[PDB]
Amino acid sequence: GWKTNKYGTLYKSESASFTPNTDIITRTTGPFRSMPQSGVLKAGQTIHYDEVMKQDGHVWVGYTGNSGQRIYLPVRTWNKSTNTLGVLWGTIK
Amino acid sequence: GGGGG
Repeated sequence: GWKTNKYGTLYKSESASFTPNTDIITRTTGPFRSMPQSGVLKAGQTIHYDEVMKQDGHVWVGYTGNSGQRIYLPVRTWNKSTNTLGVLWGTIK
Repeated sequence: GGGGG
């Protein structure tokens, strides 16, 4: 199951470490590609996430940055019509 | 939770 918020984002807690195999643009504010860029997570780097979201065509993970701000990044596609996931863009440990 | 938008 998933919790749901006022933007219709499906979300819950999950804690793991994600290492992308390609550069990924990270977002502030929320799990949408239209949100501002926080930075770039380079292939091979690792973030430790505490939240997972289904929104805007993707599964996103959320973490807290060094400035105390929330950061959001997409790790694979999510087709809401079928609840089908795409290939993971890296590895999770 | 789940951020904003």
